[PDB]
Amino acid sequence: KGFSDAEIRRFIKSYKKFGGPLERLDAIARDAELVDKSETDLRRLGELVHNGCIKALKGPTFRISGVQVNAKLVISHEEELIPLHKSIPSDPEERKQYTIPCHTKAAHFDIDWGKEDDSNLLIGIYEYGYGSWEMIKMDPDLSLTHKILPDDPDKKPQAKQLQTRADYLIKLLSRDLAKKEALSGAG
Amino acid sequence: KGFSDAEIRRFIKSYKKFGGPLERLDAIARDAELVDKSETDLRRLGELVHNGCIKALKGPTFRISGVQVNAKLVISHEEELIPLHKSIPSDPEERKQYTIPCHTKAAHFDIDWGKEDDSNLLIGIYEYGYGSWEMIKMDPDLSLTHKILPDDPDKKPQAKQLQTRADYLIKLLSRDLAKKEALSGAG
Repeated sequence: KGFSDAEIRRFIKSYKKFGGPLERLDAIARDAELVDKSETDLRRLGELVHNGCIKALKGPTFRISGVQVNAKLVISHEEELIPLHKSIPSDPEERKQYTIPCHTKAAHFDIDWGKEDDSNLLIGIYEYGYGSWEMIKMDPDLSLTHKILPDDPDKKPQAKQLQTRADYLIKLLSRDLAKKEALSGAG
Repeated sequence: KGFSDAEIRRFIKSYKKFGGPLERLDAIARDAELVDKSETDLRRLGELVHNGCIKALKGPTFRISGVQVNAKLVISHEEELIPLHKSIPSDPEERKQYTIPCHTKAAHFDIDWGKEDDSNLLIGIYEYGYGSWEMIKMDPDLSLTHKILPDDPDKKPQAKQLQTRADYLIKLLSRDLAKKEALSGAG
């Protein structure tokens, strides 16, 4: 493939940060510093990762050029993101307005952190990938630039607090999806 | 006097930041970058400012070497600080434990800012002078280092918010002192 082993490794690290990654190849390329690559080359590599995991899991490993891919690890990351993929709108206008529909416990960032901040953190994780805290901070529309990752390393929320909060919010989404499925009677 | 006109001017700027300044000559010297000066030289200059204001106000101006001192301006600053001078303990152990005894309205710093933060801001103003926000931030015991003057200029409280808050708290102290004088019947 028209990629180096180092480029394949960056692609796989970024692929693991999203749900439905084959529909997020430009966000993956941006995150993996592969913006220069063609849409056809990105689609080909993404489908090698997607199809490789299916073949290995129908732990198990597979190769992409000289890179060894842990199929269980990719899919464990994808499973953790299922509630986010199912909850956040794919439509951009709708996504901008997304609000978490359930009550959230206090964040304890020693700051004002409310429902809209939780909502924008989840939109940022959808847009930039799980763990892409600097990219979410740099987004000029999510209103987190002057809230997250303070310059002062003793002030919250730093990456640790964002990871804790994000994991809590994604678990809340999982519980909410199950409750809505049970209440509606629609599987 | 054993001081330059530039040194006299720094001394007067720092003198205006305290109540009972003649009892705060070391804090004045620290603030005015005059730490090198002897206690006798500092006392002599301070008494020239104190006695000069009395003579001019028994606007009116007086001279210290080649420096023109506005007596009304010095005394207006000293009057604004009367409630702070009368409320904060002069004893160091007691001062460390000082808590504002009345209810304070919300600060709107978009952070957690409570009674102890207001109290420590007032102790810092007493110790370092009105407007000495960086010195108060640098104090390792007042617990404001990671709260005030954020590195991010869009985050609060910056100097503007500290000035607004301090003026509000000193007015609250003035009202509290008058109420306690009326309630006790002791002038």
